[PDB]
Amino acid sequence: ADDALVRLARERFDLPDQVRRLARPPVPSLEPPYGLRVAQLTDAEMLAEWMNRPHLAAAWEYDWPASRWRQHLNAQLEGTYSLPLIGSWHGTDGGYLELYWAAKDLISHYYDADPYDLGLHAAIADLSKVNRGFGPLLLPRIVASVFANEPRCRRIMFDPDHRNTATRRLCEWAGCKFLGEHDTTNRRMALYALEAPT
Repeated sequence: ADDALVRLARERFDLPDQVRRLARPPVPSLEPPYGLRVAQLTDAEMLAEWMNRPHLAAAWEYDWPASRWRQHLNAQLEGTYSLPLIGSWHGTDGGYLELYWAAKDLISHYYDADPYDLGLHAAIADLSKVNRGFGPLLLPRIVASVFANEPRCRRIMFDPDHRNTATRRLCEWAGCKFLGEHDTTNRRMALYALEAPT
């Protein structure tokens, strides 16, 4: 039972040749004092702790034991679908993200996805900096980086819980195109698309 390979619930396998052929999503970059790096299986303990916190346990529902987060991380790292990232500033890790190919994800069943569509999940470990509007500040840079790395990507997908008004409003103020509420495997979400700059 030495950490067997688990199956990511949201991963789609009935992919077209163009999509299946896609390598793992590029690692975006943030200029100092901010940094982004690929997560490591050793980040499991830290992430499990982060995700078991009030604000994240309710929004991600991924409040599992280190062992499990280890499996989630490994499953992503071993494929070419989702890329887990750690965000830092001033030598400290304070954020977790997931940059994944939308065409290889569950959300591609609720809208016509372009082959290079990218999705982005993100969380701030500091319950504090959340109430500070830290995310709204960094997100724009991250998105720009993401778009920069993949000139082919026509949009970045956001899928907050339909009840997450705070996040939905952010999507709205940013100019995202609303793509409806959809009942999915385990929850009802509000799908938003941030079109790449023209």
